[PDB]
Amino acid sequence: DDFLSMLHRIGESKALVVNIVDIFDFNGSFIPGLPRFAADNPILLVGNKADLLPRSVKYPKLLRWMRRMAEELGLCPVDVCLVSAAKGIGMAKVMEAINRYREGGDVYVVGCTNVGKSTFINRIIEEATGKGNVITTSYFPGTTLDMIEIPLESGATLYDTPGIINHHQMAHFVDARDLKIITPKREIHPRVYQLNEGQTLFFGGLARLDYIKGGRRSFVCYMANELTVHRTKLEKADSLYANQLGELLSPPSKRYAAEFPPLVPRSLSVKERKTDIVFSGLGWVTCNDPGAQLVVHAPKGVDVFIRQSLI
Ligand SMILES: Nc1nc2c(ncn2[C@@H]2O[C@H](COP(=O)(O)OP(=O)(O)O)[C@@H](O)[C@H]2O)c(=O)[nH]1
Repeated sequence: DDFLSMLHRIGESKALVVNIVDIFDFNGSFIPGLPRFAADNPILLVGNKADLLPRSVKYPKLLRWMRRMAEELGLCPVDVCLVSAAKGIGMAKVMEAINRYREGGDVYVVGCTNVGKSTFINRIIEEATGKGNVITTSYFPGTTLDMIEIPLESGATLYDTPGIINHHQMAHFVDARDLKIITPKREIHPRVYQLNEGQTLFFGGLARLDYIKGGRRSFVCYMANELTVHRTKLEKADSLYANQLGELLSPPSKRYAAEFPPLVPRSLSVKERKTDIVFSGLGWVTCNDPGAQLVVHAPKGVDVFIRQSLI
């Protein structure tokens, strides 16, 4: 309930809210309680990890997709930015945007864990320090909640809010060791798979895609290249998953195959051309033709859905 008092207090201020989310796991970056408490606050939506994006991705598409993805969740951002907190790409633009939309007031940086908030905030801390400012760590009116105060010119202050607010993203179902693998080191390379009806693709042991009906088709997989992919006929998919989970089908490692949540199936009918079958926290597979009939599996809570291709 400390996060609530915090969310309520920043709501009173009417100050600019910088909400940073992971573009590969937007659903796992949503903060249900944000627009409920921040209706009057102008919010800047920042999509981190843009450096892992395949060069074939068109920014305007992603831009419009995330605004639309946010719009759908009661969250109506004043603007949207794409940055790579790790590579410093797009950081200059996001700073100009922050100075513009805050006008003269403060700014609160909000976001769930594993989104890149600390890396993003570290770049600001480094710049502010180079300008002679003093950065302070203290308590946001709650207690357990640590906050970082970063002085902006003339009285105003940028505040880093508890990076916490963990939720139900793919990252939380994987232990530290295998999370490294799910996490890409560099830009994502396409992997083309020509599938026939009655075939299945396992992405590690984390998610599954069944090609139910539709004729020979090319699926282009866009996920962490360390993530091993396995293909088998639909009719043996369940038997394989029961015996190879933790072994051939990993992550998850055999260690915590007694933690791994059941994969929940969902039916999907691809009616439009050039679409992305999005697997939250993992990436997506692109179907360049319509008609596809599929069944997708992923842990409960992690969203799998289709959108107009970003490619
Ligand atoms: N590829 C890439 N990785 C990033 C980026 N920003 C953060 N990360 C990763 O996110 C991890 C840190 O997350 P932090 O620990 O920054 O997340 P936070 O605790 O919610 O603030 C690091 O291990 C980075 O590898 C980015 O812009 N690009």
